[PDB]
Amino acid sequence: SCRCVEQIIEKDEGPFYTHLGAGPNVAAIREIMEERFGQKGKAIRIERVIYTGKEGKSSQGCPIAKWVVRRSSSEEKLLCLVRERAGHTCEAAVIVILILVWEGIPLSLADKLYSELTETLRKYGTLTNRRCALNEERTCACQGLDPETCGASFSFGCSWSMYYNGCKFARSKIPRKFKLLGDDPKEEEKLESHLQNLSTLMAPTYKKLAPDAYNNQIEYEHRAPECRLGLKEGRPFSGVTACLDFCAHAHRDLHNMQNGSTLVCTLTREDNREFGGKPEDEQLHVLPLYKVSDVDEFGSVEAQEEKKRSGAIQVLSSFRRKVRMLAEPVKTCGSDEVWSDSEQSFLDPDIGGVAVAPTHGSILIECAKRELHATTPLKNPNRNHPTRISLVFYQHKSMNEPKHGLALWEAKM
DNA sequence: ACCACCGGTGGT
DNA sequence: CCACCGGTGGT
Ligand SMILES: O=C(O)CNC(=O)C(=O)O
Ligand SMILES: [Cl-]
Ligand SMILES: [Fe+3]
Ligand SMILES: [Zn+2]
Ligand SMILES: [Zn+2]
Ligand SMILES: [Zn+2]
Repeated sequence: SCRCVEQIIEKDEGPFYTHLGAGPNVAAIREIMEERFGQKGKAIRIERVIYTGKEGKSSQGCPIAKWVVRRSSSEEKLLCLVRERAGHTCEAAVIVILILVWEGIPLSLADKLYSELTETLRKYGTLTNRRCALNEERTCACQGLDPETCGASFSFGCSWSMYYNGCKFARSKIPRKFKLLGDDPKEEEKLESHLQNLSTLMAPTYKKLAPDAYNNQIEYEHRAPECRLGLKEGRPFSGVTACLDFCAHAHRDLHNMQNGSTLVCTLTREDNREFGGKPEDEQLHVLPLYKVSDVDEFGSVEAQEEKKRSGAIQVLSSFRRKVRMLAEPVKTCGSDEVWSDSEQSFLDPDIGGVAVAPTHGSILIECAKRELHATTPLKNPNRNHPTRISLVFYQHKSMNEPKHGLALWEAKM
């Protein structure tokens, strides 16, 4: 690993990593995933996706899907997207780039988190501004224009800071990982309890399904316990962000730790909680640099055509829709109605845009640090009653010092 | 190079 | 409100 080519050119074959899983061929991946998940056959679904490196986006630079991978039946339990690396014959020729557990957390818990997080964050949440909230031009209105109701991200836990080259709480006597508006310890305590319990629950699923990435993220658990979430032995997570009707424009999460992954737990509005329902709107998670294969897991063309006809792979067509654009770009540190369309993305077969439609209670695992990814904008974003909430669990780089890096920073001053 | 980032504290 | 801390991938 590796002599297939003299140079691994990642802009040609895609980013190379094996910590979600890797093998000589697709069959080897099924064996790995069958072993990990504890079931065989129909319970596991593998889709081959192809890295094209050409980004699907609207004429305004905002996220679009060209294909949607949807849960095929209630019998399908685990979805894995795999990349067969262009021109490789070695033991890591095929790598796993996304794992989706459809039935991730109990539905009663997912129902409750959706209510409680919506209510808490609408009343007390302080929003976190991120780069990926806007397009390149900084002029789109994908989140909505009503500041009371627009899509938003709320970040909790620990985060890396360039100022300390370590945890942002380096100088905080009593850090509040779950800081809400004002100073209401009781509401923060409730929110902490929800997210800590969820961290605790998701850790063993992470270990089960992506053991190498998991084991990477727990290597320094005992050195930096204050920079970890979770209430039981085994604490891979450090930060968590709640995204409510939030359109994440194409991005990578660049200060996530090397060789780790992100877990996304999805909660949906009450009209999208039944298999085979037709919700009024939905949000998709998109890999803009990939296209779907002409062939299914096992190499059949016909089987892939079956899936396209059944809607297990939804082939989308281009749109031409009215959208808002701000008169001034949003800064660092009025609006007009414009035409937005996706026609150019659909004319080129090699422009990417593979989406998955995560369901209520599902858990998605991907290397967000390395893979370009995005979420689609809602028709009418409303964080007071969101179409989708994502809870995104991660660990940043350089979060391996005790007490949020207090001692190390003191040594510096 | 060079932009822009899932920021918090202490003192006016 | 303000000054104070300044690491890097993508391009
Ligand atoms: O919500 C999702 O599915 C994707 N979220 C992100 O990529 C993010 O918050 O960085
Ligand atoms: Cl990641
Ligand atoms: Fe992301
Ligand atoms: Zn946009
Ligand atoms: Zn090779
Ligand atoms: Zn910390």
